[PDB]
Amino acid sequence: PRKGPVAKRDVLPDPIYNSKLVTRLINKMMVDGKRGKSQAILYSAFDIIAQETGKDPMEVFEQAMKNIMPLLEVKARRVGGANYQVPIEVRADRRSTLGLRWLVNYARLRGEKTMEVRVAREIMDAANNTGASVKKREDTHKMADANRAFA
Amino acid sequence: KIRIRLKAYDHRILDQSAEKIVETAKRSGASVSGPIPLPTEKSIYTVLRAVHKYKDSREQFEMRTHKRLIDIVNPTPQTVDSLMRLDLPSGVDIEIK
Amino acid sequence: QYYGTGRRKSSVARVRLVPGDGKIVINNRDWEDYIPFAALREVIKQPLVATETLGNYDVLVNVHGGGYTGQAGAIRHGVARALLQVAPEYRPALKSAGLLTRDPRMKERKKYGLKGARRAPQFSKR
Amino acid sequence: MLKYNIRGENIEVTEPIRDYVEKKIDKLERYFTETPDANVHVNLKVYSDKNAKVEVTIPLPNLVLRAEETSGDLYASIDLIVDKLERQIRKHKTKVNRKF
Amino acid sequence: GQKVHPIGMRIGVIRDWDSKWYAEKDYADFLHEDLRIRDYVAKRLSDASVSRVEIERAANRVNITIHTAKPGMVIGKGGSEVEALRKNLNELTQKRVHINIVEIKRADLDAKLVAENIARQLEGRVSFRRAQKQAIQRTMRAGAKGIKTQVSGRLGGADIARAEHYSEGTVPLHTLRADIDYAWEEADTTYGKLGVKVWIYRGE
Amino acid sequence: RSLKKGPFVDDHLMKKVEAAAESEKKQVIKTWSRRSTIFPTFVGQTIAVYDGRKHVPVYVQEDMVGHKLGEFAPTRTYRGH
Amino acid sequence: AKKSMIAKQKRTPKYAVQAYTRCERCGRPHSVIRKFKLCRICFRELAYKGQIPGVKKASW
RNA sequence: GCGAAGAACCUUACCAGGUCUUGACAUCCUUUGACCACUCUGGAGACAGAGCUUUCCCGGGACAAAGUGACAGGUGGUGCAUGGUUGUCGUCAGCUCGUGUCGUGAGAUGUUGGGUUAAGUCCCGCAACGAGCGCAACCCUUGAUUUUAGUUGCCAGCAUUUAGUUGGGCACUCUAAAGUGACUGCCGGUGCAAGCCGGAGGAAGGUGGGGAUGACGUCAAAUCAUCAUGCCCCUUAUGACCUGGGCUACACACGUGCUACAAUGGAUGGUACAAAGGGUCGCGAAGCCGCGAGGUGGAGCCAAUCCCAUAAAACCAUUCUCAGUUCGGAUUGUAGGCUGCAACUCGCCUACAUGAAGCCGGAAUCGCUAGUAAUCGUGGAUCAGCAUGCCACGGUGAAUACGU
Ligand SMILES: [Mg+2]
Ligand SMILES: [Mg+2]
Ligand SMILES: [Mg+2]
Ligand SMILES: [Mg+2]
Ligand SMILES: [Mg+2]
Ligand SMILES: [Mg+2]
Ligand SMILES: [Mg+2]
Ligand SMILES: [Mg+2]
Ligand SMILES: [Mg+2]
Ligand SMILES: [Mg+2]
Ligand SMILES: [Mg+2]
Ligand SMILES: [Mg+2]
Ligand SMILES: [Mg+2]
Ligand SMILES: [Mg+2]
Ligand SMILES: [Mg+2]
Ligand SMILES: [Mg+2]
Ligand SMILES: [Mg+2]
Ligand SMILES: [Mg+2]
Ligand SMILES: [Mg+2]
Ligand SMILES: [Mg+2]
Ligand SMILES: [Mg+2]
Ligand SMILES: [Mg+2]
Ligand SMILES: [Mg+2]
Ligand SMILES: [Mg+2]
Ligand SMILES: [Mg+2]
Ligand SMILES: [Mg+2]
Ligand SMILES: [Mg+2]
Ligand SMILES: [Mg+2]
Ligand SMILES: [Mg+2]
Ligand SMILES: [Mg+2]
Ligand SMILES: [Mg+2]
Ligand SMILES: [Mg+2]
Ligand SMILES: [Mg+2]
Ligand SMILES: [Mg+2]
Ligand SMILES: [Mg+2]
Ligand SMILES: [Mg+2]
Ligand SMILES: [Mg+2]
Ligand SMILES: [Mg+2]
Ligand SMILES: [Mg+2]
Ligand SMILES: [Mg+2]
Ligand SMILES: [Mg+2]
Ligand SMILES: [Mg+2]
Ligand SMILES: [Mg+2]
Ligand SMILES: [Zn+2]
Repeated sequence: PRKGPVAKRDVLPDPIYNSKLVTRLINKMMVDGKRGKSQAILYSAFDIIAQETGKDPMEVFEQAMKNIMPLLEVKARRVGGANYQVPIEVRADRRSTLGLRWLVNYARLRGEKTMEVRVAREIMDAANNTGASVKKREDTHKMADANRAFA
Repeated sequence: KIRIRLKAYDHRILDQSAEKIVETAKRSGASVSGPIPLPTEKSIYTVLRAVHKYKDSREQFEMRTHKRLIDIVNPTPQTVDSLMRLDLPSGVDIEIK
Repeated sequence: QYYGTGRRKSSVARVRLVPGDGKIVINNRDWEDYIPFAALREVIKQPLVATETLGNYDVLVNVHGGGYTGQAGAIRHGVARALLQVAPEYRPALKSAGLLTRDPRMKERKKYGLKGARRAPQFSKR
Repeated sequence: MLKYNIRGENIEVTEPIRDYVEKKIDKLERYFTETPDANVHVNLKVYSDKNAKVEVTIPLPNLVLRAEETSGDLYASIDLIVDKLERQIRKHKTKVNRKF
Repeated sequence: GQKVHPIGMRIGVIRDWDSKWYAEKDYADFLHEDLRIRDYVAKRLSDASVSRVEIERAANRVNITIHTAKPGMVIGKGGSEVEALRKNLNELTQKRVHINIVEIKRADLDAKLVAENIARQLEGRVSFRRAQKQAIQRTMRAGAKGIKTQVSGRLGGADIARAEHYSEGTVPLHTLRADIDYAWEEADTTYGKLGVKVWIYRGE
Repeated sequence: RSLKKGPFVDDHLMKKVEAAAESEKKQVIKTWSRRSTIFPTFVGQTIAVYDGRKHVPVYVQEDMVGHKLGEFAPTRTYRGH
Repeated sequence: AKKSMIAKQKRTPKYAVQAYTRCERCGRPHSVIRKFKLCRICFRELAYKGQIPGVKKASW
């Protein structure tokens, strides 16, 4: 904050799938501290993804995430103008934060039936550069490239 | 065959008499079980600090009670009258069975 | 038949290790019934996972206090301490993995004038 | 539109006093293109030596106007309180415009 | 700000509360009759300079210890006044009473006595500016470690109230190994009411 | 008494109404007991009830039975803002 | 009307449900603890002087 | 959502009607000395009229009355006449003094300059040398552990039971007294010192987490209504009693909260895991009755023994199918329950029916840095009854901090 950088909290890898980003996704679909609901609605999603597609769920998740994480992003601040939307390179950690935030902020609004599905066919859409979150990343990249002089 | 309960507002004053009982008992040849500290009972009183206004500022007091327990299984009349005629400082409560 | 004691939050577990197969029993009940959910089971196994001793002991435990998660952590600490109790050699692996430290995190006191432990009432500037 | 909460301590609120306060404070609307809806708050006290004190508070959108004034007459205190309030208005406007 | 009562903070740590009895189911009766006894004793021995009173209850009996700086004027000619007090307290309390006296050496190390002496002096139309430092001089030449006094009110007969304080030695009020004695007293004058607050830091 | 123990009427009013059983019926009963429930014995009679500052008259009709007297004697005066 | 109120309160009322409680040192009717029969002011000022046995300031 | 930790009557201080005058409350003089109680009649009640006693107690006392007087009596006024108590700046780090010295004088140094830290904390330098109130430490609680102590507590190894139950044991948790333990102590680098960064051992590492603690003083800040007091005012009333009403009104405006706007959900059935508290004019179990709120009953208990009290979210099954609905519950009609002498203005709860606004809320604005925010329940003070408020307790339990 004001004194200096503060250490993060490491995320213990989940069971079953044994990854890191999966737990950070479970922590993002959480509401009111209800761990069980998010856990169930994510494991159901990664099972039906294999039932429908035929591939390893984690491969589909990874090859859908690699298309959502942005690179450049517009920050309103000084240096190069008083809040002139200077485009900056997001740090290595900030990528997955934005990726999961966009994956979940849009999986809540797809709107067919229970979300236990709404999250799955958003990962499928992200696996081939379509949907809404991928559109968000593309729009952000366009806006970042618009201000190619303020850097 | 007798059970003694000692309770007081201060543990320091309490335990002196609590032990005084066990020495005055076993000196006259009594099989006695040492003191067993029962859980204390503490209560809280929150009162507004100001006179008229200012509910957001308060002060909290507490009152906590300590308890002990003594057992004698094979007494003799000498132990009985020794404990009975022994007198404890005011500030403790003794409930001889 | 070697003891161990684990604590977490407001939960206390008395664990004891016997050489044997590896069946897990909790409070006269089976480990799949008492804690039904699948992912709340790997927490106990981690002390038996950080070293390859998975099927070398049967656990007998008696636990009380807290909710289902908290006593899982308590029993984890207990089984780790018992594992050190059986063999005075396993300390580097577990202390390296940070599986011996007791969690010093406890629910925090309430405070007068505040709606919770740190939440303050709403205030207006318009 | 302005909403006035008028309190009078050791005095009774009389209709001409209310009208005078209303018009004098309403003359504050000329500093904005859009008339706000903030709640104006006024307090009136009178001492034993015929001295009157008036306190005024206005929570604007991004501004807080506070002004208290004591004088030999209540109406003079109202006029001076209006002058104080417009002084804060001009200060804030110049500062925010300078920080363009 | 506002300072917490320097006796309230040190009760149960290094000081001790006066009423020493354990009771339940009849706590209120004992407490209220103790207050009655306290008021009855306090309003009678004003000239006897009484500092501290302890009530010690035991099995339908009361044992009251009175601390004074002039014990002779408390005891009667041979104990006549003490007997009169005992019989009157027997009548009031409706249970067996017993009274003891504990003399005080160095009557300048008791904040109550100094406060009430300054109060009577101020009632006798004496300048506070002199009374405060007179009390300070006696208490410090007694052998005290610190002293601080203040007087507040319609000072000297003026129209506007004010406060004046003098201190010397050392008075650490935020230390809990303090052994600090505090007292507050009222001086009722023709100009109204004045309040004297004196508190003393002792050694060891 | 809103239980099945029984209804409630103050004896100093029940006595008056049952002593007014004569055919004269020209004794308007003044009362302060607003809380007394209306009995079928009240039918016909006329009762002034105190409503804070005066005794307003009520004529105990058939369908008024069962309620409380204070219902028919309002205690606030409202006309409009 | 104050000194008459204490006298009425110590009298016996027409029915039990009319009884109530006041502080004993001062005659304050609101916020009176039945453990001590004192209000919230005769309790604060008088527990500081160490005249209530057992009761001390709480810091937990 | 401030005095109010709880207004149906009382509280109650306000209004209408009916009443009293050394009085509802105290010292004080005369005498009868127990008046008091209690029963009935009249009244809304205060109060009147009768009857029964008055054994006062041991000249003293307790109380009373009768007239009797000096006198009481005010929640009446001014918190700008006051004592006491409290908020705020702010747990921010400052506020001063004695001797010395400089300046004609108000004033100045010490308290400024360098690093350093949460801190006029520490050291260095210096026309200053020291000191005082604050900072820090001493106090309570949580996190590890040793000794004594084993009941009403625990049940590994022992047999039994409806099962820690029964006999049996204090081994393990547990309760609580006395100790140990954390002190930049050690190691590596830096600096010259204070100190800074890194590492080791440890349950805990840099005041470990949280409380209590609130300097000189500012706002003539708040309280004459908790209490006390100066001066003024009323004294057949501005004092005192009784019944009924009022503080609960309602075209509107502002502040703090609770419940929703549904599928991470609604409804039905099964089932598991707590901490802290209260209880003898008190808590109140089993059993039976009632769809239900509740009724009958009386077990145990002055409590580590008995009760409040088989926690709810959570987990497993079934169903509903994106609707203003099997969401939401307001509003209203009928019938009941409990407390209380009494439930219309004016209590809480239950059963059937009715079924409103509401589909994530403009400008603006608030809270929070880890067991925190969010969410779900539980206990207590006030209290015959009444909390979505206040004070405490645990269960599940995150995101982010690049930077000034
Ligand atoms: Mg509040
Ligand atoms: Mg408090
Ligand atoms: Mg606080
Ligand atoms: Mg806060
Ligand atoms: Mg005022
Ligand atoms: Mg003008
Ligand atoms: Mg303060
Ligand atoms: Mg009074
Ligand atoms: Mg009454
Ligand atoms: Mg009541
Ligand atoms: Mg009360
Ligand atoms: Mg009344
Ligand atoms: Mg008569
Ligand atoms: Mg008679
Ligand atoms: Mg007078
Ligand atoms: Mg003031
Ligand atoms: Mg200076
Ligand atoms: Mg500080
Ligand atoms: Mg410096
Ligand atoms: Mg210092
Ligand atoms: Mg048992
Ligand atoms: Mg070094
Ligand atoms: Mg380290
Ligand atoms: Mg700390
Ligand atoms: Mg400190
Ligand atoms: Mg003001
Ligand atoms: Mg007065
Ligand atoms: Mg007249
Ligand atoms: Mg109100
Ligand atoms: Mg429904
Ligand atoms: Mg269910
Ligand atoms: Mg418990
Ligand atoms: Mg209860
Ligand atoms: Mg209760
Ligand atoms: Mg019984
Ligand atoms: Mg309960
Ligand atoms: Mg569906
Ligand atoms: Mg009703
Ligand atoms: Mg709509
Ligand atoms: Mg919809
Ligand atoms: Mg902070
Ligand atoms: Mg930290
Ligand atoms: Mg209640
Ligand atoms: Zn009081």
